Amino acid sequence: MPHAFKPGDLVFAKMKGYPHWPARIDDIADGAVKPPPNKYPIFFFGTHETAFLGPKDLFPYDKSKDKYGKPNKRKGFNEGLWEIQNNPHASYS
Ligand SMILES: Cc1cc([C@@H]2CCCN2S(C)(=O)=O)no1
Repeated sequence: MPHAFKPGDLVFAKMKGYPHWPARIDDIADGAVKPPPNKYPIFFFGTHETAFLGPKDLFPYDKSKDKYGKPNKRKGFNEGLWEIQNNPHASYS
């Protein structure tokens, strides 16, 4: 049975106006800015951008990859597909 989301989990994350996007739940470094309540820090592969999202916009990657893991015209998306498949827990800083 599913647990709550935790740092390191792999997802497709949905933002308004963008396709479901390969991403991970990030940790928060000591001294770093914390997300709002009920929000997680999402790192988006390919773009390497961070936004704060709740579970309604988070699709676990294993279940969802057949549907959402296909190339997209959008900037950074196909780099992002490589990262989530090949080195999803690397430093991209
Ligand atoms: C992670 C992380 C944060 C830091 C900074 C700089 C030195 C002390 N800290 S802090 C202000 O206590 O977060 N080092 O590693």
